[PDB]
Amino acid sequence: DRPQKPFDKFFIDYIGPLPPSQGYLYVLVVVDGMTGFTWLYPTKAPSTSATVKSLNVLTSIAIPKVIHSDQGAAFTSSTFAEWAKERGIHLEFSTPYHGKVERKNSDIKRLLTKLLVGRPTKWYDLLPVVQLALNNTYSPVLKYTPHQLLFGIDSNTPFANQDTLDLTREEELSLLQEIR
Amino acid sequence: DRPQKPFDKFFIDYIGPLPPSQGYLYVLVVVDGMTGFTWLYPTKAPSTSATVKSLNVLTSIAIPKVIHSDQGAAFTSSTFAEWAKERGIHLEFSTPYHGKVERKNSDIKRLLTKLLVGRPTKWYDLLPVVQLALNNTYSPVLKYTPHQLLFGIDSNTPFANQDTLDLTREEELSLLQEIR
Amino acid sequence: LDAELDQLLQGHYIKGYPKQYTYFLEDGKVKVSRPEGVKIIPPQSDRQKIVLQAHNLAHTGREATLLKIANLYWWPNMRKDVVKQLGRCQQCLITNASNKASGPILRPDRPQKPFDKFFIDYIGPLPPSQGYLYVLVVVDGMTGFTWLYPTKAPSTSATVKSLNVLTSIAIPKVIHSDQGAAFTSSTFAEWAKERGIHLEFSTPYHPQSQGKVERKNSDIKRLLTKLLVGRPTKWYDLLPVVQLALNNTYSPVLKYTPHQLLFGIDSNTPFANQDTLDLTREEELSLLQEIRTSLYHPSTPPASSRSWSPVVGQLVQERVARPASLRPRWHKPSTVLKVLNPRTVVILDHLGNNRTVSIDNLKPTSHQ
Amino acid sequence: LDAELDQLLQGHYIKGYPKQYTYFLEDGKVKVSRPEGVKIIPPQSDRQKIVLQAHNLAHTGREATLLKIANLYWWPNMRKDVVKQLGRCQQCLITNASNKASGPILRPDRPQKPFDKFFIDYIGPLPPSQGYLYVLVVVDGMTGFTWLYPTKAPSTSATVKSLNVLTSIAIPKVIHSDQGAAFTSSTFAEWAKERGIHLEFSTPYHPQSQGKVERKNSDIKRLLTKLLVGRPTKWYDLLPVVQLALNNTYSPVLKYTPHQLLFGIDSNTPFANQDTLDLTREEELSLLQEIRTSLYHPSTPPASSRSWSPVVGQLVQERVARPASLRPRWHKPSTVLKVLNPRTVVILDHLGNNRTVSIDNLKPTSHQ
DNA sequence: ATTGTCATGGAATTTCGCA
DNA sequence: TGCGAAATTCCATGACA
DNA sequence: ATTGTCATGGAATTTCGCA
DNA sequence: TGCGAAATTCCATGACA
Ligand SMILES: CCN1C[C@H](C)n2c(c(O)c3c(=O)n(Cc4ccc(F)c(Cl)c4)nc(C(=O)NC)c32)C1=O
Ligand SMILES: CCN1C[C@H](C)n2c(c(O)c3c(=O)n(Cc4ccc(F)c(Cl)c4)nc(C(=O)NC)c32)C1=O
Ligand SMILES: [Mg+2]
Ligand SMILES: [Mg+2]
Ligand SMILES: [Mg+2]
Ligand SMILES: [Mg+2]
Ligand SMILES: [Mg+2]
Ligand SMILES: [Mg+2]
Ligand SMILES: [N+]
Ligand SMILES: [N+]
Ligand SMILES: [Zn+2]
Ligand SMILES: [Zn+2]
Repeated sequence: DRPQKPFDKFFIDYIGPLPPSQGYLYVLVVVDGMTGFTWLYPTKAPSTSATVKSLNVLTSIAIPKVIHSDQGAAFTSSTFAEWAKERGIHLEFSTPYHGKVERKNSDIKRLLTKLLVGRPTKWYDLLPVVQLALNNTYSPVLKYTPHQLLFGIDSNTPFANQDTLDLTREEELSLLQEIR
Repeated sequence: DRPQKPFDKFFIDYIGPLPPSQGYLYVLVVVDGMTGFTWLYPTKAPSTSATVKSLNVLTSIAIPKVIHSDQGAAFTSSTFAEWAKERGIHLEFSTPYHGKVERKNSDIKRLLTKLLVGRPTKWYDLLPVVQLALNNTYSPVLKYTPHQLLFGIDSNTPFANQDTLDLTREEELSLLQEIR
Repeated sequence: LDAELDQLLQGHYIKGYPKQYTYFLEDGKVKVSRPEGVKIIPPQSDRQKIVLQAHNLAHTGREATLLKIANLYWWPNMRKDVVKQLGRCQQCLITNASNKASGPILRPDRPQKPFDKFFIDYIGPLPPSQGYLYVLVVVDGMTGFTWLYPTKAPSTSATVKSLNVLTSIAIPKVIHSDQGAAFTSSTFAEWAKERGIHLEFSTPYHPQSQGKVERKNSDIKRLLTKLLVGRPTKWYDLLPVVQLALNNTYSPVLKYTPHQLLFGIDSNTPFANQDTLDLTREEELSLLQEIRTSLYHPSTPPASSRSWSPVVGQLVQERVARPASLRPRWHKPSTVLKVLNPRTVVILDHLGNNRTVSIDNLKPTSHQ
Repeated sequence: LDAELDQLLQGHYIKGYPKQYTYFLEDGKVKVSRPEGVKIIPPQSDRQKIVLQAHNLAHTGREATLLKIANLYWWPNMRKDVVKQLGRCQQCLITNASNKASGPILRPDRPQKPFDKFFIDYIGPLPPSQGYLYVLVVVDGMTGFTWLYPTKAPSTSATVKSLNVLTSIAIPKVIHSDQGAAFTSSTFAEWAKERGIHLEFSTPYHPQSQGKVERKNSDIKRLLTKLLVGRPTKWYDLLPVVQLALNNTYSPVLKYTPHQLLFGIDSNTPFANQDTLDLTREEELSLLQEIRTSLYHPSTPPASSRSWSPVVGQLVQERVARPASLRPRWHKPSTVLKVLNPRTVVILDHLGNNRTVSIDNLKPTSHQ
């Protein structure tokens, strides 16, 4: 067996609906398995079409050997399958209804949730800093950040301020207000 | 004493009024003394102004040391004198009321007169061929044509057909008709 | 094909496949253990499609194509198959740049006499002056003596008006021009024939061929520029001044002014030369003929190390003259019919017309 | 003056006037019998006006001026007086061409790491596609890896939108550009500062300084051209294709694709390289660091035989950037303050501002 | 069927003036 | 028959849409 | 205050395959 | 230990408004 590598497997998934930001409602999350690198793309819908536009941008930078998703409608569509086949990408689905990637995905949700309070509407502008944070975050399991693993160098934006990521009593109270 | 040279003396004079050709009535005749070369310029008037426009063209090609004319109004004007002085040309007038040049001038009149019958109105167009004829005409006194003397070479248009230059009985009769 | 790779697997020798490596079967594909690693030997009838796929990724040339292919495959003489494709890629052949220089320029003999050859050309559009926009520039080949005429348009009609005035002085044997509309019109051709003047044209889009007049245009603009510094650009009134100034300026290499070469004596202009004041005109004209034959003549320079030379029957490509955005800079290949001289050729274009053309507007089609 | 020429006439010796010739008076003018003929010796206080009159005929340089003067006059050291005037003719100094080449180009060190330096530049306008007219091109200096963004305008606003997307991946230390309006706006400068990116600008009108990106623009247009042959020029949809194609193309001199230099491993693209399939990522990243430090570096070429080099305090002239018709191609003289390196200088212009400038846009003012 | 050219000013080389 | 300096010649550089 | 670059295909040079 | 031919390297040429 060969050691795991960048571009071996991209894990994709949707987050939303979110409070509309610049007419966008979802975030397509793309995470490289081996490095834990994250790419985020805002969409208007979890449709095959929006997935296809967004991945088209990413795969003009790097192409994964395999994409892995749950059985979301967008990903199980025959259009998406033709798309992947064109590009020589094998598609992989987890079975319906059931740690590196999973911890990453959890951080993304938790980090968004933290920043879309007091400003549930300005997230579109924040996506680039969200990614830089995610990608320059120390990995407990491996010595390195994802940036380090993907490029083989130190980054120019190190996030030394590993934050709380937890909601304070103010944020807690007025996140309960936003849905009341 | 130095041998005579091109540009030593230009002999200038007017011919006209002529039958209007393209709104022109006169011909300014310029003849180099030494070579017998001829330059012709059509004017609307024997005025200092038309003389000045025309010579301005010629003296942008060569400048004579001396211009010689009769005491025509155009040539004795103080404007024309200022013009000549600017250019460092000495002006020379024959006295009022009285052979190389003279024979040349005579040919010009005789040659025009010959060609402005049957077509007293198309002379403007003819000026260039008139000059080529004059300038590539054998000189009895010297071995050479004026072209030869001015440029030191044979010309590409030799006028082997030295013509009659005299009026036939037809031309004679219908030159008498034109002024009747 | 699959025939040849059967022989190879059992241990036979085939020409081109070095016997000293281990050739095996794996996943239904023939492989070989090469110093760089294991590579697949595709069947011969597969090889074209592989080279094409590699080339088409970015339309790469020989080595960039080879390096992709060599990532997965080995066979005998890969670059031969690489080159064979590159020479058949229409897009590559008409888009890529040349990388071979033309041969060294010719230096034609100076015309022997004033009026043997005139070179003529337009300058402009310049800024409007007295409602004129262009200059007609006429340069006698032997002397350098130059006539200047302002025009509103680089038109035959204006050219004819102008030359009618100049030819009053003398008729030239030949007039040489570039292929601008004014000079190639039949109205012009008639005018020339009327007077037994022969028209000679440059190869298209090659102003060097008219080098004498083109080089005079530079001096004309240079003097006009100096004279106009800090004033509005009203040049019309200055044309005659420039004409006279230049015709009476010395060429340091020749030690003569165009005027001197034309007339053999200065006219009444500043700093006129007095050296022949005591000779007769006849003696002066005699010394002039001597000066005219003994002028400096430059010799053709050394060839660059990677110049090419046209051979009859060779595939060559004309440079596109006014390439639009994102369009190839070279026409389709064509064939050298005649080699008029080492810098000029006649080509049959594919259409197929005969085109007389400058080697500088050709490149030799790569990969035969 | 008239004092000195009195001494000379009676037969004394004066410095510079060779004693061995016969100096006489005639028409109230001092003359001398020179091998070429009799020439007038103007008084010293006459000599300037004479040189000026000669020069002004056609604004001629040294020898063409001298040859006119020598037609009538002789004095001692004429060319010294000739040169003295030429160096004071404002029109000549700002119109004439240079005839000295710049020193040989520098080859700066490759940036050491991806994201150390970005070079960026606009291409266009191209023909409209999907209502876009330009490309923003970003090229990482170490890898050659390139990002392409279509824009409707070469504007800051579009540049900021584009870099906001790219900087999602990584923030670069420095971004290098030319002085186009989009990159020199303060809106841009703020954007850069916000993120601790340092802006670096080329000397004006010197695209060589950005050679990496400029050279990528060529490949971008070349591939777009090949792909569009015989179709309408709808390029917008092809931009991502071109991006991926180029980033995965081998440089034959380097033997690596920009992608390889950036990632150390090919992604799932045709003919991907398999050589590190058995190394761990850690081993792969280690070998990548080795490759990155040992890439070919070109060395500065030999100097041309007539190059010049800027010295502090020297008079030099900036090239005019967009000279109008019949206007000089050079600005007024100015002074070299600092020599940043043999190809870049700071000049004090006469106004007098400090201008950082490329030696290629300078000529050294002639005749001191 | 046609084809580079030549002003320019430092540097290199030759000539001059004098002995 | 040789020196220093002035004159002349050499020639790369660049621009003619 | 900043700085040329590099794909390309014949030609030149080195290496390979075999003895 | 040297041959012929294939591979690889060299590098001038040209184009990036
Ligand atoms: C339309 C017919 N026509 C064709 C082309 C347009 N053309 C015409 C011209 O007069 C010139 C011209 O003067 N120069 C300037 C130039 C450049 C380099 C040199 F070496 C030299 Cl001796 C001169 N260039 C071109 C040209 O070919 N540009 C691409 C040109 C012409 O009239
Ligand atoms: C307005 C700010 N601005 C200034 C100038 C206009 N500029 C800008 C560019 O991007 C380029 C450009 O790409 N090229 C092409 C070129 C030519 C020769 C070379 F060696 C390389 Cl490396 C590139 N030329 C110019 C230019 O200076 N033309 C005279 C240019 C720019 O944006
Ligand atoms: Mg999901
Ligand atoms: Mg009279
Ligand atoms: Mg033309
Ligand atoms: Mg032209
Ligand atoms: Mg630019
Ligand atoms: Mg550019
Ligand atoms: N010739
Ligand atoms: N450097
Ligand atoms: Zn191709
Ligand atoms: Zn001047």
